[PDB]
Amino acid sequence: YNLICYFTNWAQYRPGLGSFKPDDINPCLCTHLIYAFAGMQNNEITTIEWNDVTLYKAFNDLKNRNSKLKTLLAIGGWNFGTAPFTTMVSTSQNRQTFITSVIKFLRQYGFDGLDLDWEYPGSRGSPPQDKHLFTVLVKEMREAFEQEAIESNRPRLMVTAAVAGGISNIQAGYEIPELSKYLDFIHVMTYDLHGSWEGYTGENSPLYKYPTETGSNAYLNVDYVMNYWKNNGAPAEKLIVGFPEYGHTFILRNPSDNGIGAPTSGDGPAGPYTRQAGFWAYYEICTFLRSGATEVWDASQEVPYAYKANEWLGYDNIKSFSVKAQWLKQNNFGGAMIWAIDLDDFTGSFCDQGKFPLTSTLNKALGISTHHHHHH
Ligand SMILES: CC(=O)N[C@@H]1[C@@H](O)[C@H](O[C@@H]2O[C@H](CO)[C@@H](O)[C@H](O)[C@H]2NC(C)=O)[C@@H](CO)O[C@H]1O
Ligand SMILES: CC(=O)N[C@@H]1[C@@H](O)[C@H](O[C@@H]2O[C@H](CO)[C@@H](O)[C@H](O)[C@H]2NC(C)=O)[C@@H](CO)O[C@H]1O
Ligand SMILES: [Mg+2]
Repeated sequence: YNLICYFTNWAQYRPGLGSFKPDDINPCLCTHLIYAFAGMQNNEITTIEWNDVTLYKAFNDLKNRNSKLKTLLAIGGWNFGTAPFTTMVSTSQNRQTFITSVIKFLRQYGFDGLDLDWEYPGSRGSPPQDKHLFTVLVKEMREAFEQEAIESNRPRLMVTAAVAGGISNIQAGYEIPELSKYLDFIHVMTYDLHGSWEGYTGENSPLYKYPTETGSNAYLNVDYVMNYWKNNGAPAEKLIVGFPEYGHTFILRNPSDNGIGAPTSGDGPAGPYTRQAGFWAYYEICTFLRSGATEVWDASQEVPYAYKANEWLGYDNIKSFSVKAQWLKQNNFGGAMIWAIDLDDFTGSFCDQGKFPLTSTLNKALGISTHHHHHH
């Protein structure tokens, strides 16, 4: 199994003990590290932070303590939008400009591949032709990477993609059978499945549907999304399940109405380190739990929720990570990806569960480390 861990180049700006840079990563936890994000300018890949070149070196230097570790550079992300991708794929010339720039960039800075994070072809303003043009891009990139391996006499760069977990976006965006022939791995974003945007509480990454859910509400679970990809053309061994190391927050309209689906208002509270409404890192979650929040196991969906006064949190913990890791193994998927390692309790000092409690859970369940060949 693979354990793919995203690192974010803006975590460095978080205050106090929230600040996270590549040297804070345990090089042995994951099989692949993905650096989020590069940008694009004039159809060419580019850095975005003033110190990205320094961070790239620190990131790829982690391989000096793990001979099997591979790194990838992710381009795009949610906040990148779609227009630069639409322009870049619109012509063969723009695609070749981009592909050529990617090859030079990855080889110069020490990356083993590119993770395409266009959110999403065919949606959020991207026009319908982009569904097929995304496949064209990925095919041309895979073939260019194959040719560069021949020409440089090196193992070829990998091409992966982070892909939508919402069914409407999947249908509008991806020619799944053709894409799956060319991508090395498909990182399915099986999270952000519920949140304050809906106006009621729900879980961020439930494994299964809630018992009353029907129709399109019943798409909003890991099981359905992963099987949607599998049964529409993607091989299970290329499919990677998304695991969030954060939760979504809500304000209950009435503190006494605190189950799944209870009405909420506004965008949800922000945490002191991540400073974004509706979102708490796992280490921020532990601070909330320890202060007396009521904890509930959502048994049908295999995830926890918690609430205190009018604050409600849908999240993941060691138990839910364990259940979902068992599930992905028993369904023959290729492994797990985590968004993001800088949101785990990396110092071990917020949750009293050891360093990297969530990431370590997956490392153990997926057989990533050890193979010590004796009783443990
Ligand atoms: C691979 C992946 O998860 N890509 C998306 C991420 O971009 C997104 O994280 C958000 O990234 C923004 C840049 O696009 C940052 O500004 C923001 O702080 C960060 N976190 C958020 C929005 O909560 C993740 C989050 O689930 O999901 C994907 O959409
Ligand atoms: C299943 C599905 O498509 N859910 C959508 C959510 O992804 C989306 O939330 C946003 O997700 C982005 C992509 O990961 C994050 O970067 C972004 O922070 C997050 N927005 C908020 C407020 O948390 C929501 C809202 O746009 O829509 C759902 O339909
Ligand atoms: Mg068929």
